[PDB]
Amino acid sequence: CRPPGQRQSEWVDLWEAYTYQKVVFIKEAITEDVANNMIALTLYLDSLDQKRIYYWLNVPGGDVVPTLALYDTMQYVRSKTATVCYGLCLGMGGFLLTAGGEKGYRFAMPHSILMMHHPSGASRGQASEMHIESRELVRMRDYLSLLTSNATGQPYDRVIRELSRNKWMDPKQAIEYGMIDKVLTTP
Amino acid sequence: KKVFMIINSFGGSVGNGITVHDALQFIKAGSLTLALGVAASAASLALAGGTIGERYVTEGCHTMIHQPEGGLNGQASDIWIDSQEIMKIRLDVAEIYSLSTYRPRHKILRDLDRDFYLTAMETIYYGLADEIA
Amino acid sequence: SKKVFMIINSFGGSVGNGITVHDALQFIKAGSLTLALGVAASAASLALAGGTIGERYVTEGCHTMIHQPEGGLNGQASDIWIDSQEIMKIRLDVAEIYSLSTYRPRHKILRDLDRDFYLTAMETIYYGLADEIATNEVMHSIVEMTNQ
Amino acid sequence: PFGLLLRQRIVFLGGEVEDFGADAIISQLLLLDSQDPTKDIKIFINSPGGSVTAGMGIYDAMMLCRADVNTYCFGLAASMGAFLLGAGKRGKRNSMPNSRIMIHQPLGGASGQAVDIEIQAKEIMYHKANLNRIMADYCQQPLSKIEEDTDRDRYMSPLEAKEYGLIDHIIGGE
Amino acid sequence: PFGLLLRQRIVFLGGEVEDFGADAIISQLLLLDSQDPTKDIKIFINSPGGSVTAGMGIYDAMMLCRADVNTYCFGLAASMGAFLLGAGKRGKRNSMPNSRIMIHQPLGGASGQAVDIEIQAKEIMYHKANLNRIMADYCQQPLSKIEEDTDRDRYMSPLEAKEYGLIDHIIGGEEAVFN
Amino acid sequence: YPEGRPLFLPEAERFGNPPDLPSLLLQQRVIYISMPFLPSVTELVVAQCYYLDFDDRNRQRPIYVYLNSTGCINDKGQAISADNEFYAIWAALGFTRAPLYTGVTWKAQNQAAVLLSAGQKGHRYSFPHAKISTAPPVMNRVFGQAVDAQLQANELDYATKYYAAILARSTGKDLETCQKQYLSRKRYFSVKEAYEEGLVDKLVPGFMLNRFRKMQK
Amino acid sequence: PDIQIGHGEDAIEMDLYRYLLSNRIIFIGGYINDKMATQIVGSLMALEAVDENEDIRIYINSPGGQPYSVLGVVDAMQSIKPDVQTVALGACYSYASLVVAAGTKGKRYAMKNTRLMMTQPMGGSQGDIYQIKATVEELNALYQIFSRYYMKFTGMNQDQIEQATCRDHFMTPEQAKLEGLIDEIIRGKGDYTVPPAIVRQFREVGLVDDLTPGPFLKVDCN
Amino acid sequence: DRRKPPPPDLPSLLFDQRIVYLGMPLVPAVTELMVAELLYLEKQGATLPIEMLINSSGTTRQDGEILSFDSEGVALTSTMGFIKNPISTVNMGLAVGWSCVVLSFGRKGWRKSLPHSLAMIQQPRVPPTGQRQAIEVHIKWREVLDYKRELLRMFSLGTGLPVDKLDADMQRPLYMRPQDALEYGIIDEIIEPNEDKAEKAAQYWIRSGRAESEGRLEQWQEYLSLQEEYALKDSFRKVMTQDLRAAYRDTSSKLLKNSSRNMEQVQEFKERLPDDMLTENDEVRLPFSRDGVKLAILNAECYAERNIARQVAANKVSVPDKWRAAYAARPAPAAPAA
Amino acid sequence: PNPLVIERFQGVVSQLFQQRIVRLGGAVDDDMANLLVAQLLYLDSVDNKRDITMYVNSPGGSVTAGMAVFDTMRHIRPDVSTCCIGLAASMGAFILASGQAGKRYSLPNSRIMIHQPLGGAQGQATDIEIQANEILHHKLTLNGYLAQFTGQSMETITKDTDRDFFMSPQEAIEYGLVDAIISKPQMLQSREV
Amino acid sequence: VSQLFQQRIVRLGGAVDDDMANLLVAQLLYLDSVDNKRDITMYVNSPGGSVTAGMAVFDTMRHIRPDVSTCCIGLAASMGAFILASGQAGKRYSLPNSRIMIHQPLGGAQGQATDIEIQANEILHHKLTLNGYLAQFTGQSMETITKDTDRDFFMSPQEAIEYGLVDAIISK
Repeated sequence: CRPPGQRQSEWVDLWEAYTYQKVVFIKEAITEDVANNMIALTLYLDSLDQKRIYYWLNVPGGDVVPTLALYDTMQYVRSKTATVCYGLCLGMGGFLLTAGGEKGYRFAMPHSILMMHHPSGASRGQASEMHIESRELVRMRDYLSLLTSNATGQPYDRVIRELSRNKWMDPKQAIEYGMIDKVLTTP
Repeated sequence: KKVFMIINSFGGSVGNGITVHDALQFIKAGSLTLALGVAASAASLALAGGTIGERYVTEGCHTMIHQPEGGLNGQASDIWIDSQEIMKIRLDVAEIYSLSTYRPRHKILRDLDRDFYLTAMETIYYGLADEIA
Repeated sequence: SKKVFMIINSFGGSVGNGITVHDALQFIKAGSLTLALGVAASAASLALAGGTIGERYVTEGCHTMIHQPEGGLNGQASDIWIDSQEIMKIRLDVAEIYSLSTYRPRHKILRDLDRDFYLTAMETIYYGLADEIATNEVMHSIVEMTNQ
Repeated sequence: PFGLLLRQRIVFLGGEVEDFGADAIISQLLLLDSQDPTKDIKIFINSPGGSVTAGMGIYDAMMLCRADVNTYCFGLAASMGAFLLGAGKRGKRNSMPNSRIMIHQPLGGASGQAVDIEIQAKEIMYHKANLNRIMADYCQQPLSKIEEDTDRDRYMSPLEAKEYGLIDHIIGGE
Repeated sequence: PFGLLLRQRIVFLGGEVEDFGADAIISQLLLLDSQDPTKDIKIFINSPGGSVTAGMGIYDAMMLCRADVNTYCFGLAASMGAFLLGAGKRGKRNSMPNSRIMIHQPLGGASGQAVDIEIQAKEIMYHKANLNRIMADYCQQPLSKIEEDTDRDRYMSPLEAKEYGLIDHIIGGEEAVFN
Repeated sequence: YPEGRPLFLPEAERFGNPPDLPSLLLQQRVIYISMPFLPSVTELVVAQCYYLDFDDRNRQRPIYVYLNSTGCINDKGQAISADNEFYAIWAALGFTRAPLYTGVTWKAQNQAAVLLSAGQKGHRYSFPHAKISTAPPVMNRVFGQAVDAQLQANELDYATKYYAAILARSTGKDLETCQKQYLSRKRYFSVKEAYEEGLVDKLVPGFMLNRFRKMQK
Repeated sequence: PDIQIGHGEDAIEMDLYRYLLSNRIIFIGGYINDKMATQIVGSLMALEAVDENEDIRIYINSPGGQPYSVLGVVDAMQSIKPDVQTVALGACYSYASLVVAAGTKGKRYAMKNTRLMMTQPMGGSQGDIYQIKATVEELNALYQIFSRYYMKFTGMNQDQIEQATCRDHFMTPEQAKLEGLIDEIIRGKGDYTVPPAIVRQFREVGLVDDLTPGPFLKVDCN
Repeated sequence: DRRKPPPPDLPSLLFDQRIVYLGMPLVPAVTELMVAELLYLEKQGATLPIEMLINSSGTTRQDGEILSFDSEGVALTSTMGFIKNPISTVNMGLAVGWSCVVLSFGRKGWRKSLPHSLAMIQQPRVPPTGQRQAIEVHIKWREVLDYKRELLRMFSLGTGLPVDKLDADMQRPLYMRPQDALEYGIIDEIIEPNEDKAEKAAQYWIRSGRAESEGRLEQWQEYLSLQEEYALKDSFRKVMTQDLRAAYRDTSSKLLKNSSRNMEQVQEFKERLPDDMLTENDEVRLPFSRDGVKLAILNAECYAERNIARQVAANKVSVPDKWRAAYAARPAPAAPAA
Repeated sequence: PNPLVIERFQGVVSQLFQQRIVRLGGAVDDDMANLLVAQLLYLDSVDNKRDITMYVNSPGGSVTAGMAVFDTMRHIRPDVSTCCIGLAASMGAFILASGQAGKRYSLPNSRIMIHQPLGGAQGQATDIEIQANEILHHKLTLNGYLAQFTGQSMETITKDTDRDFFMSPQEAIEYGLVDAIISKPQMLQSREV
Repeated sequence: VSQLFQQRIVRLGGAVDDDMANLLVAQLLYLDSVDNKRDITMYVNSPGGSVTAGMAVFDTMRHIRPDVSTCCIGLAASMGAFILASGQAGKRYSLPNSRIMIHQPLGGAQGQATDIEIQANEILHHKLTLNGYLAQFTGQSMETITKDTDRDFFMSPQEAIEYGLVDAIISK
């Protein structure tokens, strides 16, 4: 998916060409690097003007802190946000799918595969260090569960019990569960 | 005006084949899909994703069809959950093949079981392709 | 520029590439002036002997080392045998090319490819792989040709 | 430890069947054949399997003996523990109640030119046919049924194995 | 078989000489001395070198022994085996007709702050002087010539060494000495 | 199609400054040799020489050759490349017309020291704490009979006599003398010792120390 | 699956190789490095100390050796009292090759299907010109020593050794017996099969042709 | 002419003249690039020709390290079948495996090669499976077999040779110089060097006086002398062999056997007379070597130093001290010792 | 492997050796061949008449070490009867072929593979010729010996061993590699029919 | 080692670690259990070691009943040198060609400002303790010994005789 596609007058790269139209393709699992690039892109796109930012996600997973940073940047910008799911949204990608446009602007392709699970993490040290890290990670689970529950409309206690293991969904299950809002078809 | 997809892919993850199949169906003007040499599973899905009536295979080309693969790791219940999704993937791939070949879905599931090879003419007859170059 | 100047300084390379460059240089209609700076190993010695005869220059401080093809090969006894016969045929190809470039008999060339063989400027010109010492005026004129 | 049990005519077929391991088991079997012709040899099996050539070598040393060769299962008997477990004297194949017996078509590989591939595939098809015949001979099942079951990794408990014919006794009964 | 030879007061020093190898040989020589004080020891040296520290340990052990300690080099004696071979009792050093004897300086290095670098240069220079001083005494050659020779990377036949003062006899009567 | 002629500084001052630094130095007729004499440096220097003697109108504008390389031998004294890379550079720098000024920034060692000496008399520069050193040529480990090692010894003796010839022409000494003093053992020169022996001639022009400037202020 | 030894099973049951060495048999396997040379010289001298007049038998199946270790071993072989009787097995590759020639003349043997080899001393030059001159002198001294030993044992001319050592020279027992490296070939129960090299030597003197190759291995495909 | 600028680099410069340069091991990137360029060159016109230069080592390094697969070549060759404008394929250097099929797959009569280029063909190999099951080994072999058959069919369309002959030849590496490739069917022409170049080279060697005196004549004389000497030595070896066979026939003319009657019996009714079969059962006749050449004069050589033998007669009873358990070996009328 | 497995196997190896049963297991490298030559020489010294039984179970091995074992088999006094169990492949198959004529056996379910030597030639063209002559000499010698053992012809053998040629012991008998199959009677299962 | 061990010979060879120190300590305690009077001799050849293991060996040497005579063979370097200097007075021997080195402790640290400062002042504690013990063993003052241990101090056996580390030489 490299070839620069022609723009208004010149040859510009495919992903830069997309962002010229506010479209932000996220295609890699969210590591520090991709998250920083997408946070920067979101901030600059909101800088140009305020129309709307569509995020097309193919995320197969990712790390928790960078994903929450990207979420907070999406919420901070003036322009609204819509998230479409081309391919699949797993874990923190399935959390980003519930990060933009609560009012009926989450779409998914018909065979997109959706998955949510409680955020992972790992850290060791002293005893007290493990206390501090464990308390922080429990705070993180609770925050992401509050966000998931207020995004989908499911009870907080239900979400806690559901996401402890992996949770997989077809787009029909995702509409019925409240994860997304519409499924893209030929139109 | 019609996406003309030349296919020559010895392999790939089946989920990516599904994703490319969905991307193909997304655009409304038809898609031509010409396979050269080989079209394995992730590309066999792409080949079956072209416009019925406009999917071509070459005399030398061979089509691979197989069930998805996966590695799992974790507790017993994690393994159970992950097995359930791989089964969902295999069922979806059988459904896509059924839509393109108009053949019993259970029969297509039986044929997916192990690695399945089709010559160009068997690709035509099965239904993944329509004509020979 | 009805001449193609080809400047040589390279410590080796597979001999098949030297054969390819030799054949190409002998195929094009336009002349060729091949200059050696410093060294010209196996493939570079083939490329140096490949230029137009009479315009194969070599500096005072250049060395030309020609060695027989060296190969490596694994497999069954028949595969070792067949690859062996091919490597001998390549050695004969290289000996014949040097024999025709330098006018020495193939048997004195083959005797010399028995072992790695270093030649100085006078030794290289005497032997026949190059034709003239490269003095400053030579590519004074070469640069002037590229400019005129 | 183990030697003390070998003094009681017991051979532990434990760990992956390998060239060295199978050579050791065969040597122990030949020696226990020479020492006394008519005393039972007991083979204890706890192994995830191994090479087909090693497994059939152990099977041959087992069949050559003039002594009844009891077999026992401790835990797992997979793909060559199971074949060699059923290859014990009929009526004298035992198993621990909670032990897993997997039936499995032979594993083989192939690398190199198309002729090397063809030769390796021909050898593996020979081994598959041979093993199917032997397993159907001592399980007293049709060859077709053995083909279907060995198609994929089939795990049985000693009850499923006993009705399917691999074992003859279950040491805890039920 | 080495047990019988150790009973016969024959000690083998073969292969690279190292710290632990030295400690073992030192102990064997001390045992042979404390058991029997009047019967000579024979040490066979086929060694491509060693550590200066371990080599000087073995040399001290050899010079302590009341029982005259002969040496018999076979094959190689390279820059530290050669010194020990030259440290046998005068008149009782032997070599094979075609052994190769090398005399040469040690290597070294240092790193970090060049204080330790100057200290290592001083220690390598000490090793040079120490070895050369005793080499000059037993070779019976001027210390200047020994200092110059211990610089030059070179093997010598036992005939050249026997002339040079290192060894004293060649086992073979110089009938198989080949150049 | 049309023959695109590279236009040079007298007429290219109207096209602006070059984009990056190496293009700047090439335009200033400075050939900065900052990296050991690898085949890459040889290729690049040969091309720079070919471009510089290509269309100079007067070709008297000198070519500057600043050195920060240990030549064809690695830092730990074992050859990293061969002596033929030096010959190719040296030969190339000779097929030009302009006087060849050379300078040392920090290190000119083992081949770059010879190439340093090989500049114009009166125009070899160094930084006042440059370290210069001359060592015998070194081959890399190859395997064979006594004949192969003898062939390598012959090649290395050609290289040694070559360097001794250049150093004799530069330092103005007896040829075998220059072989004995420089190439016989790895010897170090400060800037003053190197100037004493003809290795260098001057500091870089305009070099004025900081407290010296202060006390002239 | 490293190795598994018998014992011989006397009242002691010691290692098999200790038993064979006690019965005066020395095995040489693998490269004759310094440890192997030390072990062989120690074995030779222990066997000498036990009995200085009875034959020692040495079996040589080794792919080479360090040249100095081989020279030490050959010096020890020539400097001991008993008859040393060397049987070559498997391979003896050039430095080990001298070890086969160094048995008591009349008692050097090779098994019917061994592969002897003769090569110039291979070493390797690196570094300054004086290190390379040192390597040249080392390899010339080794060439002289091994050439002189081959002359001493086989009686060949230094010219003949020059041709027989200019390149890796693989020999059967038959070339070795013609040249003088070995004295008798240990055959089977009447095995006289002619190896391919000897068949080629037949073809070079006109004894057999392409039409009438005789009952010898077909070397028409070379 | 200003409107189209000069091409930025060399691949654009060549491809601008419809020269598809295949010079890399046939990896998926190379195959994709080749397909894109061939489709684009058909797009610009399907009557203009395409000059494809092939200096490539197929789908695997010459070392034998598999690097793509047997289907990248199928893609490239089926592509060349798909494009309909004429393709002239010139072999440069190396054309191995699939890169040989591509060389033989151009327009017939237009496939060429440089005078020293080498075209090798062998059988595909696959990377190690990694201990799969039995059915997966069978299925992998069926995959490899189908792709080998594809290679054979395309190589049969190229050369002209049956599938079975090509399969037999492929089992081992088959190396072909342009004379051999031209014989076999791979190529049609060989690109001879320029004639004016070669003529000028010969004239320069003559006129300059370098070919005569630089040491050339002494060693060309040495070469011819060595050739003549070795030819004569081989003739002497042949003479030795023929005299050995003549001695065998001299000592075999003393025979009494009925097995010749059996050899008469076994042969057909037509060959009741000696009537050979125009095959490698070919009896070369030495005895009719009455050359009688009075021109080939013996040189001034002295064989009169050979001794005078005892002049033994074979008509004795004395026998060599041997062992034979047969007692049918009766003494012959001419050999009472038999 | 586990040290206790090694110690148990060395004990049973000593017992078998007591019973005059040497064994060739695993790839026949130089170390195994030196060991097996030593064992054969010892067994010759102990008794010059009784048979030696040589257990072949090998996947391959070096040509040179295999020929060391083979010459020692054909030189010693006692007849070395080679018996194959499991897999005699590519040099244990040659060793099995070379057992005393009429005394080479194989259990029914074994595999015999005979092929030509592998190897490698490296270096300049002349070194590759020398090394190709070494490999071709080994191939010709082994094929000549297989022709001698099996009663076949040199050309049939050379055609059969071009690639890997796996054989059951029945096919081996019918070929000439093995002379008998070792097996005890089973109970012939009566079928209802 | 056993062949030496029955001769009441304890080998401190090679750079010390905790495993080597455990072996030395076990040997010394067993040998004190065997015979509390008849002497132990101990060959020193070591380029250094961890300070704690050397301290363990030094204390085990001190409080057992037999005198642990220390004979230096080859080399003794800054931690084996301290051990050599700690043999029973009058019974610290050297070989005539051995060398003796003294130099400061070594070791790394990682962690917060607090933790690595704690590692710093434990290294200061090691330095103080070693200097005090060396002052006890040689007779020179804290200042000369601290200057000596400050920088790599290579010494000859004779100098060590008049500098107090050794008691005699075995030229005997």
